[PDB]
Amino acid sequence: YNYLYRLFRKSNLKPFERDISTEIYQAGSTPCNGVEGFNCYFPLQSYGFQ
Amino acid sequence: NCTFEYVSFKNLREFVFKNIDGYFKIYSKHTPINLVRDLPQGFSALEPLVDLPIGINITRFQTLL
Ligand SMILES: *[C@@H]1O[C@H](CO)[C@@H](O)[C@H](O)[C@H]1NC(C)=O
Repeated sequence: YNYLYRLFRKSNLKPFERDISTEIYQAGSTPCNGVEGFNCYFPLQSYGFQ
Repeated sequence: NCTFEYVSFKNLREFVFKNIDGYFKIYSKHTPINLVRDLPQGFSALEPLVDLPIGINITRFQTLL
């Protein structure tokens, strides 16, 4: 679980752009305001390699 | 963090800074001047100094003095 990728972002990267920001992403009407829920998600996720 | 490091009126001193594809690029020039009321008309082209692989977004800046 040490390896991660970004599953959510505001907009696509420019060439060689790098981004460490961890803030909760909003995908719809729900005001997420720092917590997960329906259309509210933590942006970094793991492959869980087995 | 702390991911990169490098070490290298009488005058008008002139600089240019620009960022392209996550590279960051600098140019400059230095000259004597006759008068200080406004920028003096004429030519003295600026020349490159450094080109840094920063991989960072820049939208604001400030002078340190
Ligand atoms: C840099 O990040 C800011 C804040 O997210 C954003 O407004 C800006 O559009 C980004 N820079 C460029 C060149 O798009």
